[PDB]
Amino acid sequence: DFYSLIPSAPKGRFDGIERAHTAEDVKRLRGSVEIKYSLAEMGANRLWKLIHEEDFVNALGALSGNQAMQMVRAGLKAIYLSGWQVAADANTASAMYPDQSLYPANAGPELAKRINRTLQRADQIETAEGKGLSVDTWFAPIVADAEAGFGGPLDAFEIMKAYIEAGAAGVHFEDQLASGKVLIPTAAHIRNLNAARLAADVMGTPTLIVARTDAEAAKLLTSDIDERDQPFVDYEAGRTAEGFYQVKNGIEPCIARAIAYAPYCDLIWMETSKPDLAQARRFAEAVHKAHPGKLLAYNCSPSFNWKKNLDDATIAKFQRELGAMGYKFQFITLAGFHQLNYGMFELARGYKDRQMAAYSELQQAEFAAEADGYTATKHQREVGTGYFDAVSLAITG
Amino acid sequence: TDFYSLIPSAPKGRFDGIERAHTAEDVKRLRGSVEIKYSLAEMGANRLWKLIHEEDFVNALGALSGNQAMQMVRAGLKAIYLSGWQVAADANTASAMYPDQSLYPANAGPELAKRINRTLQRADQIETAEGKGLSVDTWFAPIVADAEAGFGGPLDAFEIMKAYIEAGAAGVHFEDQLASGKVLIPTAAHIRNLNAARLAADVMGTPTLIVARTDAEAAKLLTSDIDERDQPFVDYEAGRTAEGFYQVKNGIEPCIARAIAYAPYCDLIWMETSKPDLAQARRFAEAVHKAHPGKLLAYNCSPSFNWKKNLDDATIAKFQRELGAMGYKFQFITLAGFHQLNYGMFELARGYKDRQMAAYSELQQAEFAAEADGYTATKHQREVGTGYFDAVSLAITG
Amino acid sequence: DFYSLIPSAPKGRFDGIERAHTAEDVKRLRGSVEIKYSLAEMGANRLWKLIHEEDFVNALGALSGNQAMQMVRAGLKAIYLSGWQVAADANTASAMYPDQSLYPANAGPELAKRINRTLQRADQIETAEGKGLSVDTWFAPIVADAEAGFGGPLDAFEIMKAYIEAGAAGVHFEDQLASGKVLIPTAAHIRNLNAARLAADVMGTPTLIVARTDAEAAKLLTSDIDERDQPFVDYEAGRTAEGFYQVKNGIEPCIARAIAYAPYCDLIWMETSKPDLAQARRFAEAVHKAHPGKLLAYNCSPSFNWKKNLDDATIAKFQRELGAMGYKFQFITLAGFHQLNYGMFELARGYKDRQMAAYSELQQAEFAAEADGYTATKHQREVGTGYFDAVSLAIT
Amino acid sequence: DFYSLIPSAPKGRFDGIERAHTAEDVKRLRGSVEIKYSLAEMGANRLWKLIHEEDFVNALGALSGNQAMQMVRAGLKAIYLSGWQVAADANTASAMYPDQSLYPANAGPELAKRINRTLQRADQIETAEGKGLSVDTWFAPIVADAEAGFGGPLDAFEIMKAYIEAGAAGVHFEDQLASGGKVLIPTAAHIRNLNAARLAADVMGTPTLIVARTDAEAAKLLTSDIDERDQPFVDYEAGRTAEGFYQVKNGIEPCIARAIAYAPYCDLIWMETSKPDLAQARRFAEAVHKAHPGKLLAYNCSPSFNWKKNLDDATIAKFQRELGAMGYKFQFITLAGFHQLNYGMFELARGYKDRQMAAYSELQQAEFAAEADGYTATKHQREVGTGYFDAVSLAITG
Repeated sequence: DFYSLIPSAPKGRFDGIERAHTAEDVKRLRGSVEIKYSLAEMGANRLWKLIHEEDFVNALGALSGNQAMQMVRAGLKAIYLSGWQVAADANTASAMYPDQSLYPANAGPELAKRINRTLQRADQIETAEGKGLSVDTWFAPIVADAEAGFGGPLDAFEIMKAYIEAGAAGVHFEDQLASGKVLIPTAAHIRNLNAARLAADVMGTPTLIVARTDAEAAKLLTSDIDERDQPFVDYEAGRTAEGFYQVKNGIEPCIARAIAYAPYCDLIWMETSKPDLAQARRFAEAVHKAHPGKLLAYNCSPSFNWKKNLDDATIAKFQRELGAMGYKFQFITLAGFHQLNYGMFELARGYKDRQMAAYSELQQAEFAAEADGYTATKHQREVGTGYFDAVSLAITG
Repeated sequence: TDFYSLIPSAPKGRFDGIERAHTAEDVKRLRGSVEIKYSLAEMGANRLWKLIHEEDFVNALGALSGNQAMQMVRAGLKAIYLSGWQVAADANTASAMYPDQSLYPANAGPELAKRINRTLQRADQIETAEGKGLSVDTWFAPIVADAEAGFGGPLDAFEIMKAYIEAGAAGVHFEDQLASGKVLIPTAAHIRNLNAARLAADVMGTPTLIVARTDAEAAKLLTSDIDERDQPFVDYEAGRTAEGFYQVKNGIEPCIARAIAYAPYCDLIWMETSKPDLAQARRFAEAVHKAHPGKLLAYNCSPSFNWKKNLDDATIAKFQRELGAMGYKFQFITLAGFHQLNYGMFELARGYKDRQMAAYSELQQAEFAAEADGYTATKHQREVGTGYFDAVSLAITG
Repeated sequence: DFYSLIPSAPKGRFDGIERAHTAEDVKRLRGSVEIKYSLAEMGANRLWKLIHEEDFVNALGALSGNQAMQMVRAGLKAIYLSGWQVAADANTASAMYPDQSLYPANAGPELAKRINRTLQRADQIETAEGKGLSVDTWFAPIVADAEAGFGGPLDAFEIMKAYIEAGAAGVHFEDQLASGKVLIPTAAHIRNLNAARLAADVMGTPTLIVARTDAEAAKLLTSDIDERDQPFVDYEAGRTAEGFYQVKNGIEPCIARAIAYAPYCDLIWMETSKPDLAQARRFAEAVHKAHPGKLLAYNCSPSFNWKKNLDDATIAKFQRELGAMGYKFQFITLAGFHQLNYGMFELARGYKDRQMAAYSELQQAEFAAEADGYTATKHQREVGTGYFDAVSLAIT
Repeated sequence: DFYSLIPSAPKGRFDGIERAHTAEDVKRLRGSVEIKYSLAEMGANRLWKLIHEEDFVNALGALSGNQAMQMVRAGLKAIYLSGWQVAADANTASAMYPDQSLYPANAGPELAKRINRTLQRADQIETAEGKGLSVDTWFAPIVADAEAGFGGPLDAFEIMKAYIEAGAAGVHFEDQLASGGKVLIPTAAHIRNLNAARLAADVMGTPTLIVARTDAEAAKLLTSDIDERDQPFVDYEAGRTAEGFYQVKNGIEPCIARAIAYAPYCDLIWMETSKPDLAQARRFAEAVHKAHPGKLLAYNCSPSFNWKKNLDDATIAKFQRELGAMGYKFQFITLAGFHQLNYGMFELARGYKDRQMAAYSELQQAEFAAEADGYTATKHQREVGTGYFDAVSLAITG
């Protein structure tokens, strides 16, 4: 009956998915006209295929259309769009921000739109050349950061709709207040999740919803109104000057919240500062007890000192291991940011020292990378000169 | 001293050898009734003027983003280049990937300048809040920005110049091609564009630098033969193309002719070159200097030129200092940010596909290694201003 | 063939239309994936329907989504989007501009997008209330100004696509180099028209193309290269100081240009600052001689002093008469600008004079208009408060 | 020491104003470089002058630069910028919204910039014509809606800085969680927001006015009872709702309490009200002045309130004049632009559907008739800068 309102949804896309609202609600609220969202449709269905067919899907956080394109060119199957990086350097306020939802709510979707436009141009370049594609598809699904929705359920409703028009495949939402960390009631985050599903239903796309819990670390809670949160409340503490409740953090409230969110999302993600295969299994097992086979997601922290804290062999198997535990979507949130910043610092350092010699090093690196499939050395082609040549050529009589 | 009167922040000798088509009285008519200050435009302009009259040369890289620009300034570079090609490539207001014509909206350039300056501003705020002084000479390295052909006629050039000033660009370049090989405009048409940009600078009250660029080295076409200075270069024996364009002889001769013609009307002169040649650069420099002695010159180091194959390590190594000695005081690699961004992500992504976390660890380790040489972005919260905003939060709560 | 590549095109949509490019050219340049553009299809098809079935379609230039919404609510069947107004009060440089394509080239499509979102919201409000729509449709087709395409053929390609993505139904292109008026060669404007058509084909939508000529008043021409323009050049004069050619303006070059442009557009428009049924007739009849039944468009000048220059009977019948001659799309370009500025000047004048009394005058006027279909007095409902109440209720 | 940080602040600007942060906090937090913000300086200072000099300063909600232009032209001395209107027809999400802080934080400052740019042009036009200005100043002060600050103190800190860069003169902040009816935040949470605003203005080094708004009149909910200043109004019998909100008693009493609490932390106080009543405004005015004598107040004249039905024409006629005597110095109609725009276009469109060119001719004759009262928009292309840009062209060419 919902499969009817969402034409492109594959069979059993909504297995085990509960909704607060009805099919009649969707029809009341969708408008009288059918508008299509092709990339959102394709991306979401490709993401659904991938997470069920692959060992696991790993992604990196892209700061620009160009970064995303290179990711896809290199053979990655999905793209991650990070809020931290949006705040850092890809931003509608045009400012550098800390990760606190400081930028305007339209900034994520705007990046997703940019990414898709670069992928579209890459697709057009190769299609015009007529030798076939050099990747499986240029439209690798985008999974994107919606933060806490930027307000209440309607803000989450709006931010979901915007990601859909931009052409994102999946979108994640977290149970912190945004402003260390402060949690909102379980009930409250289920409200946001439901808004996001309603938005998707209303757009007629089977967009993926990721639920994120920030309960591992958060020692604060807005309100004890929800009976499910009360076991973690240190009532004897008691409230803070801001009126927040003091809370018991760790894996146990993460498990309880994940279990509560499971019917309302397509993947579950426990935010973790400290990568640990044993904790990962712990969490996975607990969740699978109450919801067997539930798709899980995992952030591989960019600030964790990988080599210091784990042996090389464990680093090498980390993602393979996570996948076999049921973490089907894995990503490094700040990969683009680190890569961009490091690369240019080293380019700019050597250019101060030895000028044109520094750049020659870069160029020779690029040339060597061609055998591996790097093409951006042919920079005019990369950007679509030969594509617009052909356009000019077709226009002429 | 009437133009010095109107641009308060101009240093002594700023407008020496510079001719204007308008009067100071024209400025006062077109200025509005209210003085509006553009601090970053002033500061960038005066710091750029100073640097090009003191360093043996100022070199710059083309920055695709604010973070890229920051690392440039942190690394010790003194100026930032903002490339039109790169804007079209990965940073425009149509959110599209474009080839290098002028397909993107005219505001795209000035919007990047503003982005770049806002990043620098934040890096400055962070270090100022830490209270131990700056790790750089200044976070606000002057920005020299591509305006293409001005996006139409002299009024479009007027407008983009103003937009760049409000964004806090220090210098802006203008080229004598149509945008539609390359098709030049008449010499006089391009002088009109440069005058538009100076009237814009004068109306805003800023000593903003104006770079004139000539595309005559490679261009075989010219819109109109109306200008008697361009007439010698026309092959009237062709005669005109289906589009009505005139065939023209390219090379160094027309670059010299135009450059000398453009000289009284700009601050720096630039000949677009595809094949870097110290001898051909010496030619152009000398020829221009006979007509205009000590004239500031700019030079583009082609990113596509295969440096290793065409030159020797010694020639490559000396290349930039060689040009500085000739009088090429501003040198830049246009597409450096593009090549770095793209190469870096392809290699990381390739490695991450092959061996997942092992590939990230390698990048991470390289970052740690780089901290000795002055890299700080490994402390990612700090780079981005959370320590600054922590301080902001404390101050509000007493 | 081309109907295969533009799936929503009605039959005979491209009767009489020529193209420089092949169906094969489209396949190569459109990419490997099928991306749909619902609003652009629906707009294009409704407009095509309207201009063939109504006596004439008339429209006013909208400056904002609200303005557009009131047009549709009042019962107008199409919306005009004016470049002059974009320059004036609604561009992406956030500045007030004269009409010389000074603003960034994304500004028009950006407005088109605003208008379509407002109309979408208006449609959601009524759909959620569940009592049917108060209009035939909220998605009145938008005809939009692409100016001179903002450069060359590739610039025109780009702006056409952007308008299609925005949901525009038709787009107009003019043979001037705004960059008084200076014309481009006949063949150069044909190149622009062709680029716009390839953009439509590549996007897979049957978007309407209007060819505008500025030849009535223009006395300058970039180049005499095109033999079709040479009969109008005044070679004695000869060239101006910036290298332009001097041209005999008037209806004759308009006719020649219209006739040459005709196979490459869906509507032809002769730009005029002086509204005149006799001239409108001469143009139409000459064009139909070479191209029977060719759809035409007419701008009804806002600057022209209607009352002083024409009698009331003519003013009253003007659009009706134009319709009968074959002018099936008619608009007033700056209608929104004039309404907006007059309305606020007068409100602000009373408010300075007698404060709250003046607003009450406005408020009462609004209540009176409720009989004719005005709803914005219930301002909360108008903006979507009831729609979002229902959304909230659904979530909980 | 604070006056030293705000160079343009007139003497006695911050009398009776308290701050949580120190002058040293400001110095640490403002970066190492002085950036000026001229329109924000002029606008604030001018606003400050008008509210102390005029009997009262009234304003209308502008939806666009052109609307603001006509207000100034018609003789109005300030401009109000409505958050509701931004949600309606002028935001950066390019969508129509109810006002529940749904549009991106971006949008208000963007409108403020649009308006100031329109006014500059209007000023440029008249200055170029060299016959004096037809107004006291084209740069009428803008007072703008920041809503609930779009989050916490840092969001409020940021939107304040964005409004300053855009050149707003004053900025209001409300004690609701726009994010049953309205929901209030604790008294302490709002004072936090107001302080972040003051800090922002201080860090920018401008004397921007801060307006505190209370929504306690109609608000029947509160996020937390943590602040003992709010506990007198809690209905503890109720008790909490499913979102965990406390139920509260609304009206003039909590408005007075909150107003008094807010008074040291802002420049003007505004009690939001949906029922305009002179006696209640007298009530509120008196109560606040008892604790803070001669405190500047602001008043919103509800556009939704059916005025003619509910009051008599003499009361209507005198309403604003009476409030001004009570100490309501800044008064405004939030949605004036919206109602004018929508009414005008509906009626024009109605007439056009019925009688085509006859309807338009009627408008045009009205405009001609209005020329005697200072209306100039019939002159069409002058209004927009055609004459101005012709003069620029002339300076460049001939």
